Amino acid sequence: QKWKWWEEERYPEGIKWKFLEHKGPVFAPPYEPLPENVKFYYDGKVMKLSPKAEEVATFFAKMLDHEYTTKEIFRKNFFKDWRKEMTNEEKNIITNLSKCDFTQMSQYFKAQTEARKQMSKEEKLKIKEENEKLLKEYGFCIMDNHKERIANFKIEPPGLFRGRGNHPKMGMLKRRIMPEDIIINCSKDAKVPSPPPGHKWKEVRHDNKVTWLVSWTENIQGSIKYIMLNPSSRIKGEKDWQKYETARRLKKCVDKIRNQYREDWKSKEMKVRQRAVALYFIDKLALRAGNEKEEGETADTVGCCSLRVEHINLHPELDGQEYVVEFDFLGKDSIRYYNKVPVEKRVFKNLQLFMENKQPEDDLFDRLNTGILNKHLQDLMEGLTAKVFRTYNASITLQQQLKELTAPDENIPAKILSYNRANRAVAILCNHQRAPPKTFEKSMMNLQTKIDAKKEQLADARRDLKSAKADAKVMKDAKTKKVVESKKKAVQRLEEQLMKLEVQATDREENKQIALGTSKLNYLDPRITVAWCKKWGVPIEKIYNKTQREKFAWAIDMADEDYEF
DNA sequence: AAAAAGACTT
DNA sequence: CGAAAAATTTTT
DNA sequence: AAAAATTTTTCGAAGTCTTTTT
Ligand SMILES: COc1cc2c[nH+]c3c(c2cc1OC)Cc1cc2c(cc1-3)OCO2
Repeated sequence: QKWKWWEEERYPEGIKWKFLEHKGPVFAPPYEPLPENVKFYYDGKVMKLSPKAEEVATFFAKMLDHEYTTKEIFRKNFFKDWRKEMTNEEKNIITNLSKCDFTQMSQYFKAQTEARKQMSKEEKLKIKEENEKLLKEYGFCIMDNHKERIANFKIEPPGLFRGRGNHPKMGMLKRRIMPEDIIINCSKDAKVPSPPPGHKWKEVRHDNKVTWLVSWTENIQGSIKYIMLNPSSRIKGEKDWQKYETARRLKKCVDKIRNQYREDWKSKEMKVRQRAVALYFIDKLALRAGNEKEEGETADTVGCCSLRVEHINLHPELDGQEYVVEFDFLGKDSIRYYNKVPVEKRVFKNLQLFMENKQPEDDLFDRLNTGILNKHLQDLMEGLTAKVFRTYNASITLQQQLKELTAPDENIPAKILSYNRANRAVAILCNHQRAPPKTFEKSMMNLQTKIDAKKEQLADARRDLKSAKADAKVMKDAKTKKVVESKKKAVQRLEEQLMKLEVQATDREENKQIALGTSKLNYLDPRITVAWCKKWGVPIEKIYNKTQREKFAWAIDMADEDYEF
C-alpha cells in the first residue's frame, strides 16, 4: 500500500479509533491423543489416561529434558494442577507424581520432532502453504480506513508455566483458552466476528478508547492478556514516536532537574531526600523504577523504588575509588545487577541515613514508591515518568557515541562495528545481559580459523607481489610495470576482506554477554539511527532487518541526515 | 488515599 | 525480546 | 550429500504507568 500515517493529523487524546473489524482470534490446535503403543506407566503397571489428564501428562513429558522438572515448587504445583484435571478412578490410583513413568511419552516426542526435520518438499511445503491461508484471513484487521497487521493472533496453547527466575507458580497448568474467556472489541458498525460453532464469546464490546482487539484473563497470575496490532501499525507507532519525542523533551531540561535533585539531597524533610536519591540512580545508572508486587505471586525481584536494604551495600574506599556503593540484586526477568558505583559525597552520606537502624528485609526507601516519584516527575516536566530516564539515557548515549566512534575514513563494515560498539554501550548501561549460547561458543574458533586462513591467502598475495617488484627492476615495460598494479590491487581486494572478517570477530566477542536486542527495538530513537545511515551512506538494511524496518518505517522516511535527538 | 484492574511497553 | 526450534545456508 | 555453524521463527512473561473499584 505505502501508508504514511505520520503525516496525518493526530487523534484527539484518549479516543483511539472510529472503526475496527477483525475475523477474531485463532485458537490453539485441539489436543491429539497418544497412539496405543505409547503407553503410560504408574507404579510400573500399564495405565491409560482420560484425554483431560493425558494432555496434562504430555506437557510434563515434553519438559523432562530440563533440570527444572525436579524442583519442589515445580513438582508441587504441577501435580496439584494435574489431580484437578483427573477423573475419579485416576484421583484414586495416582497418589504422588514421583511414581508415574513419562519416559515412554517423552521418547515418542523426541522422535516426532526428529522425524519432522526429515519430511521432504512433498509434505513440508504443504504446511507452509496452509499457514499462509491463515496469516491472511486472521492476521490483518481493518482499523479506520486501513488494513493493518495483527501481532500474534494465535492464542497461547495450554502448557505449564515456568516463567523467569524463581517463580512461585512454576509448574501450574495454563488452562486452554475457550471462546467463553474471550472478550472481542470492535466497532458498532463492524461485522462482529463469528465464534467457533457451539460457543459464545465472553463479551462483544465496543470500547473505542482502547487499542486491543481481543482480551482474556489468563490464570497463572490473573493478569489480562491481549491481541494487539503489529508494531508497524499507526496505533503502535504514533505511540512509540510520542515516547521518543517525550524522551527528547526531557533533554531540554535534564540539566535543570539534575540541578534540583543535586540540591534536594539536603532538604529539611527526609521523604524528599529519598525521592531525590532514587532519581539519581534512575538517571546515572538507568534503573527501572521498581513497582512493588504481591509476595508469593511473583519471582522476588526489585527495581529502584523497591530496593530492599539487603540489596545495597556500602564501602567508603575500595579498589582506589572514593565513596562507593556495592550494588547487588535481581532486577527485571531475574537478571542480576552487580555494580561497584562511585557517587557524590552527599549521596553516600544520604544512603547511610536511609539504612540506619533497619532490618535487612526492609525497604531502603521508606515512604517512597513509584507513585510518589512519578507524581514529582510529572510536576517537573509535562508528561514525564521514570522509564523516560532509561529511554533518554539510552538514546542520547547512542547518538553521542556514534559521533565519538564513526570515523569518515573507515569502510562500510567498520562503521557497522563502530555502531554495534555504540549499541553495546547502551546495553551495558541498561543492564541488557545475555548468557553466551549453550556450548555454541566454540564457533569463535570456527570463525577465527577462517581468519587464520584468509591471512594465508593474503600472505601469499604479498609474497606474489614481492616477486613482481624484483621483475619490475630488471625489465621495465608495458607488460611488467602494469602487472604489479594488478597484484597490489589483489593485495587490496584481500585486505578489505580480511578486515571485514576480523571486524566481525571482535563484534562477536565484545558482544558475548550483552544483548543488543531490547535496546534496538525498545530503547533508542530510530531516527538517531536513520540520520547516521543517511549521513555515512551505510544502506539502512545493514542495520535494521525487515520487521525492524517495518516498525521503524516512520523514521526511515522522515529523518534527514542532520537529525539530532 | 491504596488496593486492584487494565492497558500498554520491555 | 533472546534462547530455543525450525528452516536454511556454509563448511567438510 | 551429510555433518556443522547458520540465520530466521516460534515461544513463553515481567515490567511501567494509568484507570478503576473496594
Ligand atoms: C523486550 O521486548 C519484548 C520482550 C518480551 C518478553 N517476553 C514476551 C514478549 C515480549 C515482547 C517484547 O517487545 C515487543 C511477548 C510475550 C508473549 C508471551 C510470553 C512472553 C512474552 O509468555 C506467553 O506469551
